[PDB]
Amino acid sequence: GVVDYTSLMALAPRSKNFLELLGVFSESNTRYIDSRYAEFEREEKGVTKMNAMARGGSRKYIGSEKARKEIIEVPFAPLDGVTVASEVEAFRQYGTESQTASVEALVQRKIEHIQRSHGIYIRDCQYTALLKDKILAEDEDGNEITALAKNFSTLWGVSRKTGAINTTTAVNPFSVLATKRQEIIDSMGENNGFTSMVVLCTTRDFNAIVDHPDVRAAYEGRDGGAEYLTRRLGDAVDFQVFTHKGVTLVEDTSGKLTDGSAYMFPLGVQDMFQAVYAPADSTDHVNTISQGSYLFLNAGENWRRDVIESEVSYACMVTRSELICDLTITV
Amino acid sequence: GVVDYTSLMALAPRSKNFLELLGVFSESNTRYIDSRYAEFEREEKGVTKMNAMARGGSRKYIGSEKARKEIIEVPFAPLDGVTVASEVEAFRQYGTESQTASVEALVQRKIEHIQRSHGIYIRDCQYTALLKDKILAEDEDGNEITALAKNFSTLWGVSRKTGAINTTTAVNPFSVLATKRQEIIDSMGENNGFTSMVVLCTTRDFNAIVDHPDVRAAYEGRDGGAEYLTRRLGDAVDFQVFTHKGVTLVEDTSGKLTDGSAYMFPLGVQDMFQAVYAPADSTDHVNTISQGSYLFLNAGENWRRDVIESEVSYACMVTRSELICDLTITV
Amino acid sequence: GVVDYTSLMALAPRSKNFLELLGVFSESNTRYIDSRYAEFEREEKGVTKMNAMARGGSRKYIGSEKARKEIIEVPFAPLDGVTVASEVEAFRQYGTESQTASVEALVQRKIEHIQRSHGIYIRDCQYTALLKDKILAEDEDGNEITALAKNFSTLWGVSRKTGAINTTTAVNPFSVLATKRQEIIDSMGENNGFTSMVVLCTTRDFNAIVDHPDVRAAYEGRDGGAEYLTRRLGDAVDFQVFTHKGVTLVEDTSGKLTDGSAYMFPLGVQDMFQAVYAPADSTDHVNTISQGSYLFLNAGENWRRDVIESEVSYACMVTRSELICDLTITV
Amino acid sequence: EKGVTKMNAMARGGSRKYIGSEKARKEIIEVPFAPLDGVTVASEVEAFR
Amino acid sequence: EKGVTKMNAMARGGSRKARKEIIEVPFAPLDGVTVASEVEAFR
Repeated sequence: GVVDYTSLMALAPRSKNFLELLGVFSESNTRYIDSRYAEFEREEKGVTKMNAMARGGSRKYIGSEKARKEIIEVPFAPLDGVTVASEVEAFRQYGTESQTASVEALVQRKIEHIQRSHGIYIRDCQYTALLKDKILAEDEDGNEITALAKNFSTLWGVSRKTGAINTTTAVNPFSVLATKRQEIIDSMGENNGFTSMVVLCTTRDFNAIVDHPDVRAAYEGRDGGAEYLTRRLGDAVDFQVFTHKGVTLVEDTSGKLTDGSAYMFPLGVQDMFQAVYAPADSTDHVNTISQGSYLFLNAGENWRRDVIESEVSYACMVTRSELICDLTITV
Repeated sequence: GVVDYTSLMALAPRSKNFLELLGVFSESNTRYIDSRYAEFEREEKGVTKMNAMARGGSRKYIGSEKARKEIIEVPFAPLDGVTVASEVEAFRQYGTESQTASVEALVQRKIEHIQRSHGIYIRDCQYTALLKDKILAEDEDGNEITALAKNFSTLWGVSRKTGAINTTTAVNPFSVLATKRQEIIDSMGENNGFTSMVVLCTTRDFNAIVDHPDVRAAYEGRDGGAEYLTRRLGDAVDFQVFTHKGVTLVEDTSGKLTDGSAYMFPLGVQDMFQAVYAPADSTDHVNTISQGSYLFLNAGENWRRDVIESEVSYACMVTRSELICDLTITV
Repeated sequence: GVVDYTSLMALAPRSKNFLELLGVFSESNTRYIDSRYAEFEREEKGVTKMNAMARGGSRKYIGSEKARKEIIEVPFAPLDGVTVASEVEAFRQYGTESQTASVEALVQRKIEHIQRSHGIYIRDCQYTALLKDKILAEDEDGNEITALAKNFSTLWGVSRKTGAINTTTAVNPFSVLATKRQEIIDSMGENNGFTSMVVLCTTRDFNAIVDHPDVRAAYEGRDGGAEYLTRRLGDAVDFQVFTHKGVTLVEDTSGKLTDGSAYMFPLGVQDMFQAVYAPADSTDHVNTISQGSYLFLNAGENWRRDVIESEVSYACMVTRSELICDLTITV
Repeated sequence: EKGVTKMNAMARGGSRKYIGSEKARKEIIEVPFAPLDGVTVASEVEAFR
Repeated sequence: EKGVTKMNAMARGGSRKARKEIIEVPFAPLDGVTVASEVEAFR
């Protein structure tokens, strides 16, 4: 005795995170797998490398295999903690025919509460993947599950870069930023086609870097001058941006970044950031196409109560971590 | 002989006061409870739902066991003062295959007036909760009902921090503000999800605290890209904002805040400012999900008149009162 | 697929504990509330809940006044003993209609066991309330739940009197009890209506104090018996009573008191000891008046057996906790 | 014994119902058998009355 | 690598996290073989 209410979860579509708005974990590089386990492929030169010159008449190259590919388990996080009292049994009292205003309001409030909660968990997963290079999997007590929190620059065999920006000293911060940009470019090689070079920093770090004597005049004159790629692509989100010496300073106002810690990384690199939604934990949605976030009304359980079961499986992957630099500002 | 016109009251949604625009109280932290009593949970040092959780057959935690909950009674406030004229009873004709333009105009004007009054009441409640650190329950003679005027600091066993700013001495006010900022940051613990650090004040306090010799030049040489406050909340509220040293002085232009007192709180902290909506006061509207503000047409109370009955039960809640600092400004 | 069998709980009502027999708790002050939360009013402001009236025709004035009150959540403790031998559902398959031979025996045993266990629980609650001033809330391992184990000396801001009597010493133990009788008398106020000055203690302490040189001349040299009001009223149990100098010693042989703990408190004071029952934990039994101790027959939840589920929600209350004078006896 | 029907505790409204049973002291003994069959009816109406 | 030990319980009351990894199984064909048209007796 369980009713599926996942289709109703589109009444309150999720907003876009800051990362999801920059395009880092966009809706393009996001899949809906059919199983608990997800295969993340690293693009390598040689597997589709036609090259060579063969010979007209025979010996056709059947290039395949020898591709780096690790399968991980998508962590499972339920938000089933709930107890509907009446709630129209979350059924909207036959939401098609007898949809009253009170029932619609209660349904919308519950759906928007379920969304804003999964979206926070998804944001935590994304920021953990970007800032700490691991899958977000922790116990209820708050201790990481080593059996599911696979590190990123260990699974592939890469290592991030480092940095140091003392804005109190006279050295230009953008000199160091450009040097690290060049070091990151040198580590791409084959395709090396990227939209922009962004530096994700906090408000304090942003204002400390910008207010440097070497950069002030430059910021005062332009301050972006409405001629930035991000400002022209979004044109609606309001955050500080600054393009100078090839690196685009971006201000993150969410509280997720510790002060004195910026993360350089390139935008537009293909399959550098991937994420996927695994299916539910039921025996009817197993081996079934994932729907993102799942909502179920449980009435066959204990006759005393009646619970609203909600769940989501979501894991992020950084398939090339050599291109991210962990800066350290000393404002 | 009463007709429920609560549904029609969404025709003219009330505007947002300064606290709603600033993000202190919004639709994200507002719950439509179904009883006279509201339960508020204090999650100290970070709140993050939707953890990883094992997949398939596993524990779907639908409730919390170890917590810190409090129960309060949400004050009631009706504003029935009205008299629907026999012409102002076009409500019975609205949306009934006879709704002309005049009927819609009249009903929307009435609803706009009622919502203006309700928004004034709600603004009073929110400002009382933010500044006075208590629930707004006051008798017709302006005397506080001690039964319903619960103080948050005593309700949680915490105490707001205090500080004194002397804008006539040689000490820099912003050094003191930075010390209070550091104290608040230390108090937040592992949350650190704060978007900004607002210091709400009045025109006199703002103009006297920034004209200090150590901050006069910085104010004079400021930029129009102060922060999200001047950007996001721009073109709607003409206020004065000046970010400096991490603390964002914002001056209030509603008169609800008195001179000589400033309140310094972090924006964006999750489950720090909460609001609830009780249901109506009627046996037909008991044990039901609240609809916010109610509008009833009482056409069976007298033979002479026909009164419009309007009512709302609402209360704000500050679950983290150790993160707000009360500042005394001596001009 | 359950069936409600709480009506049969009246076929064998529980016995009457020593405190219940003594009149400390009774069915007069025992409210069967409708919600999970119980409201207790300390009506210490004389007696003005009801009074005289006048002005026939129309002077009803139905609205009451407001006094000091506290809202607490009553603990919910089940005992799903299960292990129901088939025996046609162990009750002739609801064989309370054609209850010919075996129903009135197996059923009688089942309820005489269930209500015996519930009476043990309720006696524990009452003794914890009177001896320790707190609601009995415990975990499975025996760790107190602080959310529900609300003390009584802080919920009302009153302090119990304390004393110590050394039987070995030469001071008359009843002289000490004479003074602390007055201390409780003064705090009663102007609505003093106590029946007796109960000094309920243990057998060892009773024997030690009555064997004091000053006391034995009156205990042996009098103790008229069948003249003490408690002895005449009860006359159905084995307990020693000695009413000397107003003080009315009562030996408690129930084993709930640790030696050297005499708890002096007035008896018969109206609304000083209150008890509350709460409904079950079912959707059917929500917003329903408490029916005492519940009992259900769960069959379809499992296949290996059929389960009987008993659920009692109970909590005592000592409002005027300033009259109980805990004592310490050294022998 | 205290504990087998000890509802006590405080559980929690919504789940975790205590199914208290077992761990009860219980010994099974054999009931001694004593016959008083020593008798010999002569007529006695064959004790059939 | 954990404990699955059994323990005593009651007549009622229910009573009763493994790291597994997925790999690609290497493929190895030795299809080099020619039928002699007399070894076509595989019928």
